[PDB]
Amino acid sequence: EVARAQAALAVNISAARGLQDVLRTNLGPKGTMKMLVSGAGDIKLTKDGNVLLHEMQIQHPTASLIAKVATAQDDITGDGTTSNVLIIGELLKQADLYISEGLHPRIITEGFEAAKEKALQFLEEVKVSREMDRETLIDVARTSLRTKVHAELADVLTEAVVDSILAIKKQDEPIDLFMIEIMEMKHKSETDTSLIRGLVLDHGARHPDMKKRVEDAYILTCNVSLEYEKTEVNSGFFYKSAEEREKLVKAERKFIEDRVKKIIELKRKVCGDSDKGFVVINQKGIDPFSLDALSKEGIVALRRAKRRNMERLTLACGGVALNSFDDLSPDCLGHAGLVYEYTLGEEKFTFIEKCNNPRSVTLLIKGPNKHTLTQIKDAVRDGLRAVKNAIDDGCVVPGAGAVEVAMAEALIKHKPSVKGRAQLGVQAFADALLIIPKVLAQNSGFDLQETLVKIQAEHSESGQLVGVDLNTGEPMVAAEVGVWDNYCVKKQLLHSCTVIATNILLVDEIMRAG
Amino acid sequence: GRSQMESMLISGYALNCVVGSQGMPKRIVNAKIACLDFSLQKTKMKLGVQVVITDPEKLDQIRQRE
Amino acid sequence: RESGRKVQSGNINAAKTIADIIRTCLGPKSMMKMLLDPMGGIVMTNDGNAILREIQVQHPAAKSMIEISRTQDEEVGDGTTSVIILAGEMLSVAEHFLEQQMHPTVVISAYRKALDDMISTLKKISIPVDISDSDMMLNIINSSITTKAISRWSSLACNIALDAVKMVQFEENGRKEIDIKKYARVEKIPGGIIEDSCVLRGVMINKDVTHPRMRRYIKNPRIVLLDSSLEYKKGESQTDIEITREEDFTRILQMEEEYIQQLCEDIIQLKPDVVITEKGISDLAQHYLMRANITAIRRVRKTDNNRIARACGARIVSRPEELREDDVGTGAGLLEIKKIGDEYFTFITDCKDPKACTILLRGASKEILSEVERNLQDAMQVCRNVLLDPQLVPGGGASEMAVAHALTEKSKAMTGVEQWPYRAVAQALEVIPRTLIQNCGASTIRLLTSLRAKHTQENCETWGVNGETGTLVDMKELGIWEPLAVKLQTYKTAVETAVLLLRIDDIVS
Amino acid sequence: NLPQLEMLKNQLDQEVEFLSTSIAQLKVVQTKYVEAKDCLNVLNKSNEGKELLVPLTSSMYVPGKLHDVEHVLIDVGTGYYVEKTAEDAKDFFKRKIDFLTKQMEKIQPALQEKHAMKQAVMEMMSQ
Amino acid sequence: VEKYQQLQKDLSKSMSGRQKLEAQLTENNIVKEELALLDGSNVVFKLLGPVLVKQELGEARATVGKRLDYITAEIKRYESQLRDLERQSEQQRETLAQLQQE
Repeated sequence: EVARAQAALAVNISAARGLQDVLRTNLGPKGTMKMLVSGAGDIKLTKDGNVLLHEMQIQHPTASLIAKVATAQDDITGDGTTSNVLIIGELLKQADLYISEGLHPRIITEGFEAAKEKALQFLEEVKVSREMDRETLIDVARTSLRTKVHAELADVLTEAVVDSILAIKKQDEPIDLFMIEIMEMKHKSETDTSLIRGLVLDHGARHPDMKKRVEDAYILTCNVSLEYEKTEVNSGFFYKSAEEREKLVKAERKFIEDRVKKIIELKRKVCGDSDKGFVVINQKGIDPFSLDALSKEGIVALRRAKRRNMERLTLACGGVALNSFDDLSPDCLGHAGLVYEYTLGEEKFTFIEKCNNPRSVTLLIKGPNKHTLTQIKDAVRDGLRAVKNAIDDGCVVPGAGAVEVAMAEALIKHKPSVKGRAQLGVQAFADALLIIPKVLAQNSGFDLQETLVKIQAEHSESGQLVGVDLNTGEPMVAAEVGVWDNYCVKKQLLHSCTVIATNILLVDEIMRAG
Repeated sequence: GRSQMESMLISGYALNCVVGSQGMPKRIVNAKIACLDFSLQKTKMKLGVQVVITDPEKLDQIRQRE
Repeated sequence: RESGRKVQSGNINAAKTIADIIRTCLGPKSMMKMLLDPMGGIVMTNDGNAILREIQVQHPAAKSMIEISRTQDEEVGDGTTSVIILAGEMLSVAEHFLEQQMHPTVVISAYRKALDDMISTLKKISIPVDISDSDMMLNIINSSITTKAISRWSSLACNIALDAVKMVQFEENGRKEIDIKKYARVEKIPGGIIEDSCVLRGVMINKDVTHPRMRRYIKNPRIVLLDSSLEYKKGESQTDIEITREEDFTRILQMEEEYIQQLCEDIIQLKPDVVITEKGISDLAQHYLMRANITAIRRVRKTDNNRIARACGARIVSRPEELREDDVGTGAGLLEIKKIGDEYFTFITDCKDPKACTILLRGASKEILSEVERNLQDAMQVCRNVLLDPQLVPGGGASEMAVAHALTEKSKAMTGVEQWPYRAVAQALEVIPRTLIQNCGASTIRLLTSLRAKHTQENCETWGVNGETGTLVDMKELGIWEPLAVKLQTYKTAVETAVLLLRIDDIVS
Repeated sequence: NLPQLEMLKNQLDQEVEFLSTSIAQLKVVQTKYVEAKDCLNVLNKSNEGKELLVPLTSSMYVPGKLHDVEHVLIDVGTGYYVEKTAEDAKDFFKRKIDFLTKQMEKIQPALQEKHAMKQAVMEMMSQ
Repeated sequence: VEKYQQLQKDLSKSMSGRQKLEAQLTENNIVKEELALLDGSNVVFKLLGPVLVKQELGEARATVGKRLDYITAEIKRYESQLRDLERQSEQQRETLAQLQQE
């Protein structure tokens, strides 16, 4: 079929609206989490702009298009993405009128540009260079956390969030690459969350009391087993022919104690003293007697370790992954400043913590392991992006859309065009800005009206960035509030909202292709 | 080629051709013809004549006899 | 079995329904069509060639519409969107009238007479270019890559193509074609930057060479293209039973090996250090070149070897006895297999072939190259259009409204029935500036009349409306330009299907 | 895994063997017609009348005085006895020489197929 | 079980000597060529059974028209014994196996 001209955009405008309504609170602590059945058929809860999109199976092309484009920004920030859907279709709701008044969507796409630039100009003029204080990091962390979860949940989790990034900036890494390791853990309540400067393995191998409490940890990560097999035929060697099986029966049990006593050597090679617990870590299993022959010597051998840990352990401890054991010095097997196998429930989760150059900080969350515990697994990594963004930009402003007004004010107050053609677009342009802070207030409390004419006159009074109190519905200084817009965060929505609106605002013929 | 008025019937046979070279007479008046469906090339032979080996001249003079 | 007025209207209905948003797609200001799929795949594109394939074709004329767009897409690839524009118009505007006024032909005849009028009017308003000045070209090429809307990398693709196209410029039919594109050979290289990409004499072969192909660096020594007649003879001068068995190995290889010797010793005289065997390549053949003390190269595309016949610029010979530098591998030759990125690349340089450099393209990635690569492929089409036609003609309404008044005056001076086709054709022109005004966001009938006033006085010489700025403009001053050729061609093509679909009164089985 | 290979390695050996034996037996009977052509050569060569030890029974040869060096058997049909000229034997032999020639050659491809195939079954077993 | 290959043996048995006949078939057409080109030059015996007998030419000729009856008779009869045994073999396969497994 064909939805011609005005009809094609009438589809575009609509598909934006109802979803924007969902996200008027998906955003802020006021933001209401949303759940998904038909997205899978699973019981699924999520709060965030882009992920909920992908989670749902979204038949409508607009939403289908959006999940991809908001991604690129949701890649960066994670919050303001739950914001981003509003301004876009709202701008459609702006301009469609003008083309319903009659006009070219051309000149309005045109018109948005210089407004986008003055915004981009204003984005510079607004963005407040701020410091790297963990405090300054906390409020940027928690505002995204506050957006995505409860402020309490934001608060209690914020610390570990703004902590690891300090050690990942200890690497002088401008972003967060490692220390991104999150661990959900068996618990009655998601209340428990811990910050492990080192890593956590989940296993003690199968053998307790190996000297599993380890202060001096020289980390052997060995992807090869001490358990090849205890029976006749080798681990990968299978035989249904009789004479070939009698061949492997003798040395299969041996090549274990080959690798076993290599460690028993390697223990004394590393240590010479059972005093320092030497940590063997296996990506695969390890024989009980292997553990036994190791454990009694004080060797703590771990089996069935995870490849990311193997990666992490190699990196965090200055560790090593090994396909052989033999004998090596303590440092040839990277060092963890502390290692403790920690049993919660049945599983003993090895705390390998403050590894030498603890390049990977495991953030451990002990919870019901529901999607509720998954529901808090996002805001953190989301907030991680935010502080990473805050790490990225020293320039960060008040949140709660204090910029919106100060944008919408100046950008509109002056004609950046001193034209109709661009100002027409500019008019629509900076108007769709204010959607967020007013509706937040309007969702919180006081209507769009008062808060705006508050915050506008306030900004008009101020030039300070004054922004909504999301628990009141009238503005405050969001610099003082703590809800803080990273220039890295806030900038990209200006890119997206414009650049997406550009081509989608210009369509007339639409048809099934193929 | 040339001009359009200059298009003329020719007394003879029109030939899209490879006209020879190498000291070929470019015109021969009153000549019998060999019209070859064939392609002469050479008939690849190392030995057809003068099998004798005397100079390195001669070994290739053997295959010269194609 | 469908026919007649209904088809004649359906032809329009088929053809015309296409161009609607497709004309908005014209110009950098463009309205992408959304193509959803029955699958649900969404497509935003201003380019018909993509739009044409993806859409359900409701009518065989649309099937025919595809043809001439593919034609121009094959013909040049520039203005493919524009070829289906005025084809419907001619039909769309007049057709129903003049077949109700009863004739296919009077319009059909008035297709040509309107056609050359533009061509005649073009060559006046199309004004020559400096190909001597690469920038006199480049500015159009820059105008062309900003038509492709990449001025970032492709402004270099401009030069690289241009520099190449000026070099791949040559050909002789005795009428001496200006460019030759089938000479032009790009490369696709990861590693290096496209700014470090260049063009060198002859055809660079990366096509068969991503790795060792002909040694590495063969400096003077030749590469040997083989169109022989090298097939190792089972007997001496005769072919005998194939080799199934030991005796056949002994007896026949006796007769085989000496023939490749009889052959590739005639190769060793032309001074190759490398011999690339396209024909006669077989287990014995290349085996004897290492015995002929020359590198042998196996089972290769003659496309290269023809490119290579433009690289070292030689011919290729089937002569078994006569194999030489002039026969194959002319010039001193430069055979250089360089690893640019991770891939070993034969560069055949020291071209003996007129001008004739071909394109090194090395991007930091394949992809960073590709953005240059396509517009460089576009610029060569552009450059050659400047080369084929060295008259730059002002783009848009300047070239547009100009011809119209001629056509009208033509029609008026003819004052027959065919006046109406010209009156249709002259008005058929005005769509694109209107479309550009449609595209720009201004009021066209004003700007149209305004552009008429631009012709009423100026004759719209350099004056169209400029769809970007949406204003009456000096295309000379703007530097808005284009070759007459693609202007002519795309237009001359747009005439053709309107001739077709008007000719065709019966759609049957 | 290897259990498939171990059965696959052992099987593909015997068809090499079964075929290795066959063609090896197809040369001999092919060669006797060569030799039956050859035995006829010295036959004509000496003369009619020579004492010929000719196979008699187990452990014996019967000597006999030759007659008509032109006498030759050709066994065709099933067992049927066709006595032929010294010339007719050589070509009838050569037919059955050529007859087993192909019969030899049919075996080798199927002989060798089960080795390199078996050879591929050895590697992934050990490797 | 025993009933499987009892039938396939005599299948394979009369299969091959039948195919031996195919070589002899060409020969039985060639023996019609060889003896017919024998006018009594070389002494023609039938080789028919273990007694090797002084024979005549029509005895040589009529025999090989009768020796083709080897290739005629033995080949044909087996195509019975082929499927005569094959089907009863195929029959007995699934019956006794499913039992001993069940």
